[PDB]
Amino acid sequence: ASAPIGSAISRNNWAVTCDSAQSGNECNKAIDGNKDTFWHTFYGANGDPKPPHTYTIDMKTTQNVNGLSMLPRQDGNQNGWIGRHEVYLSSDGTNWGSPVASGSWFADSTTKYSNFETRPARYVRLVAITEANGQPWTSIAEINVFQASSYTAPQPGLGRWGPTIDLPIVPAAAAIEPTSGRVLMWSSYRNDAFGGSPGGITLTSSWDPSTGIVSDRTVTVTKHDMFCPGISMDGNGQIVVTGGNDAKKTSLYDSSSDSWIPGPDMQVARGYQSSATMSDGRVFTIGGSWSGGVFEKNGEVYSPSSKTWTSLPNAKVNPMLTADKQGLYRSDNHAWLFGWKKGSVFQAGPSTAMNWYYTSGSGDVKSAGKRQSNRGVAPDAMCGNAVMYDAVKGKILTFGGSPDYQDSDATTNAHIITLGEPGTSPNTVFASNGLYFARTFHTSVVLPDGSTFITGGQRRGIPFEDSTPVFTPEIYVPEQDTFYKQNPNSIVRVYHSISLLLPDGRVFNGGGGLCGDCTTNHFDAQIFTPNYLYNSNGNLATRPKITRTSTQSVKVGGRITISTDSSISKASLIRYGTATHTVNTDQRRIPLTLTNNGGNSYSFQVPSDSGVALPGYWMLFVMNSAGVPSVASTIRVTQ
Ligand SMILES: [Ca+2]
Repeated sequence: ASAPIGSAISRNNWAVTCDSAQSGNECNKAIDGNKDTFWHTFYGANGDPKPPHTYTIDMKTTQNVNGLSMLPRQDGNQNGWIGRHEVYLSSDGTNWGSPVASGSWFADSTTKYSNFETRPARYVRLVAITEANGQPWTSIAEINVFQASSYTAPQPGLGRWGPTIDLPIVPAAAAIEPTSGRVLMWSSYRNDAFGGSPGGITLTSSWDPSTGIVSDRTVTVTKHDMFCPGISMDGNGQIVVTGGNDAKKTSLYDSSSDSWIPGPDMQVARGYQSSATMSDGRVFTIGGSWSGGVFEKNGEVYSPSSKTWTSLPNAKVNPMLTADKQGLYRSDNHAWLFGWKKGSVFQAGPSTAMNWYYTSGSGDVKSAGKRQSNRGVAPDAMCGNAVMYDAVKGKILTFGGSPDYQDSDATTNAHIITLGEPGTSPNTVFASNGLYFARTFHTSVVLPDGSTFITGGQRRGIPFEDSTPVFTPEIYVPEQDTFYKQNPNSIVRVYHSISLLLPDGRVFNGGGGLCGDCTTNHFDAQIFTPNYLYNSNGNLATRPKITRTSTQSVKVGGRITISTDSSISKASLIRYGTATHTVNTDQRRIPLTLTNNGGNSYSFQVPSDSGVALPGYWMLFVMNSAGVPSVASTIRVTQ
């Protein structure tokens, strides 16, 4: 199931209008409180006018609206289930603006929701763009509109949440498809559940930022239910998805062909492992006792060139195990892995002990000391996040999490780890005064300006429960060693939530739940627009444009020349992200050293070390003197 975030508005004095309504299925049948009566558009005698079909509500007075629900006809007939849709709000009934929510609802008879940030409105409109099975009709048994108990205007300077993207699945895993710019998402064998899976199938969904279209695809070719997996983008531009509900399987997602390709089985069955792309484009993984068995699962390595997984049994998992009360089932999960110099992989946590992993021969592991500071030794931080915001300087920001996977209080702990050469123990210090809000199951992304956006989570880890939620995101600004609260959202994002950086410099945050008949499934995402995209006006800022790039593909150590429509102060490369269960081993940022050629022509060299400039797809962002970033130019980095 799911739930509204607000309280149902009394509909006593509502006036409603529909684009058309069959006699006996009048527009007002969707507001009579009777689940056995429904509105239905013209059919048979009246013709079958195709969608879009429209439901418009006049609530007579201004309400602090934060959602709607739509109950499909309950008579066992599928005709008129709403697929693609948009929700609009208005204070006048003529000027509707842009949708507050849009997307696609799953094809079934369950209550559907649009949950979105509070906005005072008197009128509400639901546009049914398509029928879920491609038929001409729209039907609705009951429509409700929900209110918050109050409204406060967002604070100037602190970003903005919205719109909502409605989805047919809970996006418990996600990736940017870098060649298309779309957001790829998946759940499990069902849109809302993983329990009871027979394996072999994954429901996926994509959202296209350019069109706003949400589509879906069932993936069976790879014989893989990809819930609870490792995820890495390899050097050959393929998303490598490992294990989970089918513990030994590898699925490959190829962005260029928009297709899934079977990969080699892993040597060890794994679930909840982290995998990390390496300096040579291969993918390393270790741990993962959620599935495939509970035992010591040492490293192994995937080669995109030979299409093999090779065991690295001497890359020992033991030194990175947390002291989780549930034991090995949890203690080898979600390692904070980062590909680094010369085929090495740094493991920054969640265990107190940090480690260097080595991929030559049959593998190795070397202690890198304890994550700590003058505040003391950092405790185990399961589902804490780790973000490499300056790969050139080896800088990793770590934060949050709890000593045990669940039933454990999260902390505000945050550290800066500074990587040097593999085999050396990195310096670690505390980050500012730590997080504003203790959280676990939170998610995070590095932004073009090197700040880290941190969102959602809860104070006490209770998977599938939306309790002790944190609604206020934070941004860490490294130059200031300071965290800043941002404007809060209204949708709980805890266990099974994701965040990814979008090519437009905004953040896509969604998911949470995946517990079947629970009411805590969130079939949606929201956009966060950082303050750097706004003028002091409160209007969206004018963005610099990248008018030319010398190339779209570059070797590490190589140069790129660009032209812009205005003078550029700073530039960065951000590697495209993948996300599930708090883990994102693909994102990282390289600040670029610009040569000014004059006439708004600029050059830069990609770092020569592929342990820094990890091969794969990257976003190029340029920022004007006002600190406003361009939209991303896509750059493939090769060896
Ligand atoms: Ca009804």
